[PDB]
Amino acid sequence: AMSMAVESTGNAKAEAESRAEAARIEGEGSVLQAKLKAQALAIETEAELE
Amino acid sequence: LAIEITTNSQEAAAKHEAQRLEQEARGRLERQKILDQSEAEKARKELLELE
Repeated sequence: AMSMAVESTGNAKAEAESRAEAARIEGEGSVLQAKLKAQALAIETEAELE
Repeated sequence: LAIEITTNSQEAAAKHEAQRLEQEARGRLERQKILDQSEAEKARKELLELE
């Protein structure tokens, strides 16, 4: 029972923490792309404003 | 038949003793199999932690 508990919790935590790490990387990437796209829109619409 | 009921009687008792010893030997083999499997599961605990 102890061995099954540790194996099952390791198997679940691996597939859960890989997803969590990938989601963290995607969140940081998404906010950085949000900054870059914000600059892109704020300059495109500013020039098109003129 | 008076000695036949003696050779049969002594071999039946020998057969009964052999079954007693065989079951005792199998009884202790069941002890050792389960204990060895318990030690194997003990080691498998850290094996599965590492895995």
